[PDB]
Amino acid sequence: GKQLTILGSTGSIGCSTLDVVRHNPEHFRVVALVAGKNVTRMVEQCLEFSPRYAVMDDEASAKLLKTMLQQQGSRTEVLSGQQAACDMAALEDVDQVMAAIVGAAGLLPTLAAIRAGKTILLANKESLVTCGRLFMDAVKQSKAQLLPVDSEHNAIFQSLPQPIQHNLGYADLEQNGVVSILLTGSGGPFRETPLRDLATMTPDQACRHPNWSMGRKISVDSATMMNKGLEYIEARWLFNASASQMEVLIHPQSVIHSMVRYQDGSVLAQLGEPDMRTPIAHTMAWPNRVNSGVKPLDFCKLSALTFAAPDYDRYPCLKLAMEAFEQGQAATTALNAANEITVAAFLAQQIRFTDIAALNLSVLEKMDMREPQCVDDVLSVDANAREVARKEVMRLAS
Amino acid sequence: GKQLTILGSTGSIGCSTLDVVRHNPEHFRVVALVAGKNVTRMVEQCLEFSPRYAVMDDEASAKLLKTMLQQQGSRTEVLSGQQAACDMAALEDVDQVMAAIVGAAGLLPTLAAIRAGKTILLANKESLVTCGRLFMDAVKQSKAQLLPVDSEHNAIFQSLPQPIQHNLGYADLEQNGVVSILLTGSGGPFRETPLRDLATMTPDQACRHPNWSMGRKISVDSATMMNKGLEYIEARWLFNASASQMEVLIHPQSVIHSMVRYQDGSVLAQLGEPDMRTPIAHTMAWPNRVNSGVKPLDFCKLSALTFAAPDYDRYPCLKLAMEAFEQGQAATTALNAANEITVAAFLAQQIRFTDIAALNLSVLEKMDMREPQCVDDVLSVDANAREVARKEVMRLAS
Ligand SMILES: O=P(O)(O)C(Nc1nccc2ccccc12)P(=O)(O)O
Ligand SMILES: O=P(O)(O)C(Nc1nccc2ccccc12)P(=O)(O)O
Repeated sequence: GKQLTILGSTGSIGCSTLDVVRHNPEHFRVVALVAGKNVTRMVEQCLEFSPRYAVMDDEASAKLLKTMLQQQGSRTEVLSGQQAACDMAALEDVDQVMAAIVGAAGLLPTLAAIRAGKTILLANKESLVTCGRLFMDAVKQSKAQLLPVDSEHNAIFQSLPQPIQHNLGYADLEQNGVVSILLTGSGGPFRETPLRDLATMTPDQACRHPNWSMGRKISVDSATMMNKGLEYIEARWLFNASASQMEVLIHPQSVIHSMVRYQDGSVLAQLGEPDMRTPIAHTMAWPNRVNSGVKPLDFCKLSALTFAAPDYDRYPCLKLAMEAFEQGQAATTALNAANEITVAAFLAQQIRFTDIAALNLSVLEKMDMREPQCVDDVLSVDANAREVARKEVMRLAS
Repeated sequence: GKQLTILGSTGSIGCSTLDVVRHNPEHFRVVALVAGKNVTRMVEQCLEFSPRYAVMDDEASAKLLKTMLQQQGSRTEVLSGQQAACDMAALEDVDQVMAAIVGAAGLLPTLAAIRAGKTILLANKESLVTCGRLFMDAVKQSKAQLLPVDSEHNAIFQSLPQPIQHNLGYADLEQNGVVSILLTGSGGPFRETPLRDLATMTPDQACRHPNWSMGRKISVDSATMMNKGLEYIEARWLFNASASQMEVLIHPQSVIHSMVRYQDGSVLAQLGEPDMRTPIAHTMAWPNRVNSGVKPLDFCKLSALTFAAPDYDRYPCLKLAMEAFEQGQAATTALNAANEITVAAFLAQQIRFTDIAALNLSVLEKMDMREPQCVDDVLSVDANAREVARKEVMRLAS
């Protein structure tokens, strides 16, 4: 049985992760759960998985949770605050750490797990976007095994040779017969929309994800392909890949999750249903496999699979992300920050769908900052990009 | 780097193999080339790769080769006969033996390489189709390493976890998280043809292989799907798969070469150009990669990829193969034998296209002998199934 702490257990990934342990109680044991303010869900989780510790990121939620657990008879030790989260992510006992706390708050805890040499199930994919360097450096200096939970990166992981799977992040791609990494995306809902109409697209239209359903912010990112841009940035750090070793390909059906091209012409791909339990279960069980609860993909009920090259005039955000990577970590975290503001602004109906890319570009032009040397520096860049982003939204909205 | 013997060097696979060698001088050294009667090519190959030995089918063909090699200044030593052919596959200083001699011949030579514990580049279907059990028991005894060269089997191997690859046939699919092997095939030229018309199809119509060109006998095998049936038989032996661990899908475009599904929902696949140098280069460099000279496939220049389940009314040969497996090596050897006679008879316009499956089934029901104990036994079953089959064809010509 492997012991693990789930960073961000009340969220979607967290629940999908707990579902997987539910399918394999003999294989996994939850030692600790860490969450934010969703006390009700945290209570059910503690009552069902009996963790040694339950941590909230707030004293008000911790006491509120502590009262309910005691009322229910649970003796799970309650804690509060980011420091506690970091302690859970470094417990001598635990083997794996499901890093699913999104945003800045996930940085330090995830870093703690890495330093503690734990096996990290990286769901907090945005932490490579901002601390790619720091994180990969720390990963190598501790030999902590990184296992990407993101569907695209996981697909690539599974399609990569074993020597790279181990030593992930500092292994030599070319030396292992790998030509390039093929990152796939659906192209969003506006794949075939006339460029002329992109400026008038509405939040509800942009939120109609082509295949499966998901959050509004991440849906918009899928429509601008910024998600693919952020994933591009992450992949470069994660698989130690150069610009010429990366390819982006639109694949509307999203049956293939991503691929890897090899020296001899071979292309290895991972395919499957749109259910996060699959990549999650893959990482939790690696190098082996376990039942995930996901139905077997039925090839006889699929839409014909197609592919196409990404048109940059249609996806300026995708080009913007690629260009930013070559500029530095300051640029990528700034791009991420800005996109956070502009998308929320678009959803709030303050700016046009097309204003997302332009404003995003605009913020990077104004930044002009030095590459961070630590997390605290990253937070600094992030914060400055958000205010600049907010000024432009207000400047454009007024 | 690697010393190798090439069984059937003058054929298609053999040449593709030398091209990979020509592409990687520093990695492979040709120790021995074995062929039939094509002295012309054996000369150029011997001149270009300076093997130590070369053997031809008969003394005449060899006598002539020896003269030209001497006259051309070549130092290679000439031999002839099956025993010399087998001796080359067992040379102490040989690492890999590309087993590309097809049919009843090449059986003993590939068994020779297995018995010598070498790494076998299996590009000979006859082996597993007629001696599946004898051979897998043999490779298990000598610890020989089988690397499948055939496109479908190679794709499956590439999509299988490392523990299975290093222990082919001997490994356990379920313990390693594999739920099943997905064998793909184009479905042939008659994939869409009305069932009633199959009886009138001509050799020429049967020989229009859907995606790329190939032999007439093989094109026909693709039209009847006997092609996939034989591969189905091999796959079960090669990867130790049960009936329920096998799936046969029709994939018209042949971009996906085959796949394997895992317990967590993941499906790994191998894609590429229809060039044999890819799978050959793969087995030669395994566990690493080498240049094959094959153009990387362009995902933007493909036709929509589709799938469909094979209808046994349309492809009775497929089902026949599946049934023969349950009956043992005598049944599979008999099916293979009968099929060579009926296909050839079809090509000669002696029987109808639909007479192929009909007569294959029929000779199978007339066959007695069951479960051979050695190669000579299968050879005997082969010889008898051919005679029964020839009479079938001759009786039908009345
Ligand atoms: O895991 P990712 O990469 O964040 C996500 N990709 C996803 N790919 C396949 C299936 C999914 C099912 C549910 C949620 C996300 C999914 P996206 O690229 O943001 O759409
Ligand atoms: O290697 P296999 O698997 O025997 C063969 N598949 C093949 N796939 C791609 C290209 C080929 C070029 C020449 C001959 C056979 C080829 P088939 O399935 O018998 O058609």
